[PDB]
Amino acid sequence: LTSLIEKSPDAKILRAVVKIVEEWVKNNQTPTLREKSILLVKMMTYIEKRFPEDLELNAQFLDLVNYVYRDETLSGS
Amino acid sequence: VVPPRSLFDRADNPEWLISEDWALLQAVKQLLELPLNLTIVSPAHTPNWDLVSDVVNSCSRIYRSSKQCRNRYENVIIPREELRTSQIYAQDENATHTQLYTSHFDLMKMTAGKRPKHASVLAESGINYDKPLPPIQVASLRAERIAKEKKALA
Repeated sequence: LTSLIEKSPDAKILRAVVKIVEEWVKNNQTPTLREKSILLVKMMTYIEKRFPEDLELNAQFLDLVNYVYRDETLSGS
Repeated sequence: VVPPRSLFDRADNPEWLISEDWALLQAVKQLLELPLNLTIVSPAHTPNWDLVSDVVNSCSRIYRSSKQCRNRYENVIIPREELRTSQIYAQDENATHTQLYTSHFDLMKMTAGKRPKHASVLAESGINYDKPLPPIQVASLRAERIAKEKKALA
């Protein structure tokens, strides 16, 4: 997933990865906080830099970040 | 003053003179308001070594880069403060910097201390140098020459 976020050129793949990560975050059946953090940091670094023009992908990622900051469990983490 | 909580809070080729080290330490302490170990007190007040380099270079004997200032602070002043730089500055009594300027003045003083045939061409032209023509006659000659040139052209 990290290599898809970093190197994969297809924006549909990035949208699918962001959907997978959003479903994981909004839910042992889910990844640990460290894996979510790694994926979110990679997305934060590469999605905006590699796809500035994709407004829908950036909107989806920013909606996920917004949910994370609104969430009480992850607040202060 | 306590800063409000945010959503992101986790709940050298020339030798350095004592005046340069003192300026470096005082810049870091007074301006950045950082502690000895540069631990961040307020998230917005991140260390700015460009400002410190500007402060040091106001009295330095040579241009000190921001990287050089950071390296000097971390590698000398932190271990020295952990005689202190203030004590060395007070004991020097500006002697070293005065002797530096004396040496520069001596080098500048050393540098400061280390610091006929003319008638032939007239006769070829036809000019009697010893019998000046008044400007009226020379103007008349010019007019005659111009008239002859115009006649030749026509």
